[PDB]
Amino acid sequence: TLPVAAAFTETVNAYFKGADPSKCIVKITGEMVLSFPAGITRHFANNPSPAALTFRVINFSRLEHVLPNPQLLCCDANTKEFWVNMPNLMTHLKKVSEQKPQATYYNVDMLKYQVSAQGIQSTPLNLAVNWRCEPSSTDLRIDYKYNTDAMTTAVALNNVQFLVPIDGGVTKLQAVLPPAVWNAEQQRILWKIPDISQKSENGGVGSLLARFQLSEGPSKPSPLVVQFTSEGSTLSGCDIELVGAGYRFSLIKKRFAAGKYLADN
Amino acid sequence: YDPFKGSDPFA
Ligand SMILES: [Zn+2]
Ligand SMILES: [Zn+2]
Ligand SMILES: [Zn+2]
Ligand SMILES: [Zn+2]
Repeated sequence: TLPVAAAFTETVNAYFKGADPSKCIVKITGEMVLSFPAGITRHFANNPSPAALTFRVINFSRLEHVLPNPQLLCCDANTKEFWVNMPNLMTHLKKVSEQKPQATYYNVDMLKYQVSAQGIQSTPLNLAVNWRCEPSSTDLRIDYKYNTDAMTTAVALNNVQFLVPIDGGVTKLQAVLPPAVWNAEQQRILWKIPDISQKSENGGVGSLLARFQLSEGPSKPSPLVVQFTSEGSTLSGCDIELVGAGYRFSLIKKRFAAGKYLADN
Repeated sequence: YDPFKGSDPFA
């Protein structure tokens, strides 16, 4: 039989407003990709017509605004079944394998979608930011909480970055914890935490703190921008299954990442 | 954007 791979990739967007959870706007998108090995070139020469490639997406209820690949698809309530169009898949794969003859696999966009999200609960990193703006000074507090409830199974957030612009004419940085980095040319501060999870200190609950001395002042609060990626889980809870013989999954990769992930004062 | 990069799915 032929080996094949799958990938779910979800992007989470959030916007927090000070400490008020009711005001947090959330939007999660996502993409499903099927991948085929180079061998297929020779395999679809020894075969056509090949065995029908049919799959099912599990927990399809959790998805909204679903756009199936128009060249390859779609012409109950929690499960959806798809029969891929084989002639077009083959046409495509032949085109890409002539174009990149020295490629080990070919990725094919199969599904694009939104994920219904219920506010702060659907957010893997809860954030709340507070600014105290003195005429001659500035106090910044960033509270964060790793939230297992947003994700199918509990896994870490990697390469977490907190970036925030400091207006007003910064001069000195005092009382910083944990250590951060000052960009003087861009007048902005950046914290990096490599790993945030339940296995982290305080169970993913923590605070970034900074104090700034102002040459002019006072500062106007600017949006905190956040970055993180995560491997091993979706936000949706969707999986995939093969239906019918001929094909085997060698790997189903699930991952997610912040897109526009912001927090105002 | 490659979801598998750089690891190999068929190994
Ligand atoms: Zn074969
Ligand atoms: Zn059905
Ligand atoms: Zn094509
Ligand atoms: Zn894509």
